[PDB]
Amino acid sequence: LVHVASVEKGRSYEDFQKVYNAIALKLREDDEYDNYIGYGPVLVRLAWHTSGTWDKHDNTGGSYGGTYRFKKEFNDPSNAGLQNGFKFLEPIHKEFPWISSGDLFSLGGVTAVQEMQGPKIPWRCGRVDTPEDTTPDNGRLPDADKDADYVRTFFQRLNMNDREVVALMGAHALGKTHLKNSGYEGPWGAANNVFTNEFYLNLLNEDWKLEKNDANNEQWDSKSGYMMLPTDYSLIQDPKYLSIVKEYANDQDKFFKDFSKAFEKLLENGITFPKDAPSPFIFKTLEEQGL
Ligand code: HEM
Repeated sequence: LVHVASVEKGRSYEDFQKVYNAIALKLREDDEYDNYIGYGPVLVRLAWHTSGTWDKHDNTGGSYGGTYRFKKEFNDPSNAGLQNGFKFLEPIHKEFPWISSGDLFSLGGVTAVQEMQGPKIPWRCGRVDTPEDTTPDNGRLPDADKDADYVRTFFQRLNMNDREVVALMGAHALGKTHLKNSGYEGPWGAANNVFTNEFYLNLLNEDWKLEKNDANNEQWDSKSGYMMLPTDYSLIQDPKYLSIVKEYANDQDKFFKDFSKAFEKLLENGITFPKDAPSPFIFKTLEEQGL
């Protein structure tokens, strides 16, 4: 099955910049969410989970069809808490009803990363909503209680290599685990709504202890009040991941560049862009626009 990108009729960069801006302005406005973390992190997670169902072997799942809007996928236990992101986007979709659901979910992640001072993420339009029977079954998103070998094998299904995996996981600078959603509790760092390379710094520099949380799951905790999932900590247990963690801990620009490429790729997996499709858009931040 081939999914061909189809530009929303008559739309161009300026239309999508308006959608970006609306998302960005609402991120600014609804600042109190999650003890003043704001909605940036959950929007990044929503873009990832809506994209991360993809299977390279048969082109099922992925961002194209926007299938999170259907109950099988929004009720996936792996997606617990993302309803907050969807609720955020509802008034955006109401105002801009012409954008596809996949375009909105993916654009929400791009907008969040950029507004949180992250790298620019080129973004392409043209995802098309697909019907309810195209919704992927639950169980394609990764488990957190696993090791490096699991992580590496998992991400092969998304056509990601070691460098891409380690770069993508740097998104765990953002937000936190919430016990009621995932069975894990705590933030990965201190700057919970600013996109930086802090995840890698904390992995290497904190003193981590393997503890059980209140849901009876193991997680790595530091005296600073940070946590790492077992899959996060596996990036410093595996010698190939560890070298890349050290690289990104020591080179903010490199992390930004590599993240941007991997995150665009994640959001585009499964989609065929025609030769004459528009080039990727690079949206201006609110700050860049003086807004
Ligand atoms: C082995 C891979 C991964 C595992 C097992 C994993 C697991 C988790 C878990 C358990 C949570 C907490 C959810 C909650 O309790 O609210 C979470 C949150 C989050 N994940 Fe990951 N994740 C992975 C990869 C990624 C990737 C690739 C990205 C994006 C590039 C990402 C972005 C986020 C963000 C931003 C949050 C914070 C959400 C919030 O604060 O509401 N994750 N992840």
